Amino acid sequence: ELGTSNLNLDARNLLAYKQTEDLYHQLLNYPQEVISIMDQTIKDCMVSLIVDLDEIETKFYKVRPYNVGSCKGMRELNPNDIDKLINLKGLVLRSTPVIPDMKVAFFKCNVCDHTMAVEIDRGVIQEPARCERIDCNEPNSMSLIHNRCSFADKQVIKLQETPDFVPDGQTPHSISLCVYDELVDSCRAGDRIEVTGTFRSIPIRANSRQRVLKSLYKTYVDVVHVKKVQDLAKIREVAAREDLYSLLARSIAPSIYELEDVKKGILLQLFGGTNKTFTKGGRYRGDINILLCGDPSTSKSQILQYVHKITPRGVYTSGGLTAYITRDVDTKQLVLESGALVLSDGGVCCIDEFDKMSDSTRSVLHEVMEQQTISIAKAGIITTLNARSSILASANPIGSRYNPNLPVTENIDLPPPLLS
Amino acid sequence: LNHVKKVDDVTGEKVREAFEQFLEDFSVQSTDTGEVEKVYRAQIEFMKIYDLNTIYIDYQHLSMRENGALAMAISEQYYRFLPFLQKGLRRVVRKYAPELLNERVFQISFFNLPTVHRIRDIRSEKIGSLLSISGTVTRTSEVRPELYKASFTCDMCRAIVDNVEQSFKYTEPTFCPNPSCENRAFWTLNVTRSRFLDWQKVRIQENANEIPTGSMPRTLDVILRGDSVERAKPGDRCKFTGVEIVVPDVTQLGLPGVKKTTEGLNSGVTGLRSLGVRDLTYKISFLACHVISIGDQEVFLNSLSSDEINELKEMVKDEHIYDKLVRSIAPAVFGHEAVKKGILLQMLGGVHKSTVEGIKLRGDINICVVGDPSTSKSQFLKYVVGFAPRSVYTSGKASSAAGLTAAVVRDEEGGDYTIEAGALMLADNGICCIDEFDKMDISDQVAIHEAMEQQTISIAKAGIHATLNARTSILAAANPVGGRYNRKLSLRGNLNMTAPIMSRFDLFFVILDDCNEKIDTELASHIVDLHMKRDEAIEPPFSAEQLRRYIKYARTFKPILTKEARSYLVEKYKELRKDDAQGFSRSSYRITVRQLESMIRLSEAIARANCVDEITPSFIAEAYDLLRQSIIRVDV
DNA sequence: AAAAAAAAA
Ligand SMILES: Nc1ncnc2c1ncn2[C@@H]1O[C@H](COP(=O)(O)OP(=O)(O)O)[C@@H](O)[C@H]1O
Ligand SMILES: Nc1ncnc2c1ncn2[C@@H]1O[C@H](COP(=O)(O)OP(=O)(O)O)[C@@H](O)[C@H]1O
Ligand SMILES: [Zn+2]
Ligand SMILES: [Zn+2]
Repeated sequence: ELGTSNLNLDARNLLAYKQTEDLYHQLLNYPQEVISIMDQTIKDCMVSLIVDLDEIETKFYKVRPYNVGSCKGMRELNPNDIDKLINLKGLVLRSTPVIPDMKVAFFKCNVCDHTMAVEIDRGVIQEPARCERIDCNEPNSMSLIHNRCSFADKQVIKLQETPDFVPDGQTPHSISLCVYDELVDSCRAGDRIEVTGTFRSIPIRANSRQRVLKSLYKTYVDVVHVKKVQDLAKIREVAAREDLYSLLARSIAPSIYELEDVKKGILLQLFGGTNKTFTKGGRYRGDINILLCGDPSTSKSQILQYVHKITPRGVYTSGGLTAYITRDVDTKQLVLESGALVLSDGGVCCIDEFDKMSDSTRSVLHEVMEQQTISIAKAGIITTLNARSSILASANPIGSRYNPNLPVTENIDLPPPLLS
Repeated sequence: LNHVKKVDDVTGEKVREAFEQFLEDFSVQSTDTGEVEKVYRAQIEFMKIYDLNTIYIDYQHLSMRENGALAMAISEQYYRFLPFLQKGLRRVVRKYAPELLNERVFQISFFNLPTVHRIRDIRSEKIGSLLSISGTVTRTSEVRPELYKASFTCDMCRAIVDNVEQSFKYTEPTFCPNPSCENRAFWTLNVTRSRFLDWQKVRIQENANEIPTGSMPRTLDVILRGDSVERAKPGDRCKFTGVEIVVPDVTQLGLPGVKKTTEGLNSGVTGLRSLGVRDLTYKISFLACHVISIGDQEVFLNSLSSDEINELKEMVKDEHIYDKLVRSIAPAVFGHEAVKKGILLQMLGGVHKSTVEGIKLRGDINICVVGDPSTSKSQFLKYVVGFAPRSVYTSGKASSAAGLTAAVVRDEEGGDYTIEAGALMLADNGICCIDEFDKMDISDQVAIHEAMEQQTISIAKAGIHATLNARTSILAAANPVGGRYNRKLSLRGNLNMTAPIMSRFDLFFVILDDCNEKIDTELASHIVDLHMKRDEAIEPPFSAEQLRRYIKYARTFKPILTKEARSYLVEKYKELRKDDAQGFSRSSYRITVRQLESMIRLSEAIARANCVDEITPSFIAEAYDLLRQSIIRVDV
């Protein structure tokens, strides 16, 4: 009734049956053949159960087995476990662009403009030495066409072990990963995932000019499974409560004692104002910016962390924050990277230790609040970027205490206009 | 020998037939008066009368022709059916305009696609299919010629073999038609017989909008060809329309020349004749055919239209243009009439003249605005940035090393030795809007008064010397020392700027705030009304488009001076020099020849505003009044 | 990888 093509399959339920545990063990030994015959069986089972036959002949069927065995780490991988199913947990380090993979060749007899399709296997292609048309039958008239073939999307993922496997301050190890089709782009940088797949080994070409091969084989894992690590009616019931303001203000900071007014202000600025861009006058700022000052005995960083994690979008930084052209590390190319302030579009940008802000970056803030659009002109790139972000900062007075007699300006050491 | 007839791809012939059919007889109607347009026939007429080579086809106009039996058939297998479309286009053109062929590379660009894809959604199943993508261009390359159709000479018999189609490698022929010869030797390329085409490679990446979290942006390589070169400048967000292709590694392929990444595991393919024992890899690249971006008075009169004639004639023939004109500048702000008039005069500008021996005369107006905090001084800056073309907004303290004028940057042990352009350099032929003038530093503080008067910037550092053009019209704002303007003192006493900088400016405006109960209520009411009630319903006498039309019409006039104008001007200059020098010695020095030149420039600008080729001494009197009230203010 | 010269903070 859905039209999709996807099956989930747990091993423990597969293990609960006495005949199936034999199939369990045989799946452990021979993954590829078992998976292929299982997919063929499901392809037959669809038709066996529907007894529209038109949507079936277009789609394929695949399984996604999981929980076959306990998760193993890169620190214990014997060569005895080659071509067997294992489960891994780890953190994604880096991804790669989609790699086209040859599946069907397309040749053409240039003399007679005749084309034929040739299948391949194991990557190696058996080139035909003569055109099939015996009317011409020339041997050297066959030429490959690159852009009229069929391809598959291969992608390589780099994975690192979880830090819990290193008890004595050793360094983590990295294992390469491979994915196909629906598994492409399913993980990004910093993602914590668990995968299920078979093990593999491959020879190294060494010198590309000759046919010499190294005595050591590189190891990589091919996977078939990944996992990560009407409510509006309830809103209006709460929205009709008279004292919702006080409860909502006090809910943000459960451990903070008193300080009710600042909590109300922070909640209200989290709510945010309106934004309008009428043509004849120009846009008006809708962001709210708040500054906190006091001696370092107020737990004012706890409120910063509270607002950072509560808000949908927001970056928590300290005293670089904007876009700058960078030289890519692993690949020798030039990439434009956006800063922390740009990343907080529509959210709350949290700044800690605002006094030690240097001098070059402060003017940047003087540019980002009054116009909410930062421009850059470096390396031949001239452009303007939108920020539209809210600022919430904390500052400390100069000295062990803030003397009430002295006015605020001297103690914080900030420019009068920026405070204004 | 056998001469076997080639296979006829009838599908290509059928799609070509349908293509030429809806090319010849589209026959769409645009408006009521446009009964039959024949838009593509008119396009061919345009190529006749202007010698053009590219044609533009709308996808929507193609969409309703034969439904998906033709539109989808072309879009999906675009590479498959491209030569058939080329043949059909050549057939119809040589049916309707043989002399246009004088044999030439016709190009077709499809536009207005239903949807656009993100870079992260690019997948291999769409190879050879028409597509549209968007991103930020970050780098381009030089416009290099590209071999398209090569002609070859068989050296031992000097026979001619031509029309050899090329591929991703430089290909020589494989046979010689001469019966006595058998092409044992290779060929010599005939450069003067081959035909080349333009080629430029650009790089694009995902916008900051699409990219999630802190991951790195995805990059792609786009190749342009034909008339679409230099159309995507770095830093611009653009939309590309073209066909997905794939490029192999030519290094493994046979060539006359000599031959993250270390982990390998690439999809290598081996087993061919020419590869030997080498493996072939591939990479995704995009081919583009259409690029668009989403981010003399007689010449002006040539752009003729009913509104162009009527509106401009009405504006010229009116009697109270000036009275209305100043009322139409920055309708959002409240009050400050003279600041509006001054900004209008700055935006008109003055005539630029050069002497007979090569001495340049400054032809621009510089204006400074001084006032106590919060009296709506940055609003004028923002409005003039948003209205005046080629304008740049800049803060007084610049975070970059370029600062205001320029700077020299070199790579560590790198042979760059290149300059970077400051805001003044970018603002060429435009208006530079610096804010918070007070806290400039010494280098900029001494470079500005050379950039202003002489309109050039000169530098000589670390083996590179240059003289950059900085023809700009500056407008600046500042705040008095101590926060509030002290009426007791003068401009020099309150401001911290140096005396030479003050002489550079041509006009000054001082605006103050007060605690009067009658003014602040009106100010608050006007702010509230624009905020909620009439956020779009302001009442300016003239619209922005009319303002721009009149400004561009008035900019095409160069006023002159008459005898009475010269006599009145010299009398006024003598009076202004005399009366100020009567005050005190060694304490008042503010009038130089620059003031006379400023009078001339302001009179020329006022004459331009009224669209008069001559100058009346009333304009001189008005300019003198402005410059004198610039000194009335410093007294009060 | 390590020494030495130049512009900007
Ligand atoms: N009212 C309070 N309630 C709970 N904890 C507090 C309170 N005041 C101070 N603290 C404790 O004292 C510390 C104050 O540190 P803080 O001033 O936030 O450092 P910073 O210099 O980063 O602002 C907090 O870590 C908090 O645990
Ligand atoms: N129509 C108006 N009349 C008077 N003041 C205005 C008007 N519109 C905006 N303003 C105020 O003028 C200020 C413009 O900033 P600016 O004049 O540079 O003062 P500051 O130097 O303190 O930023 C804005 O903060 C705004 O509140
Ligand atoms: Zn053949
Ligand atoms: Zn020959």
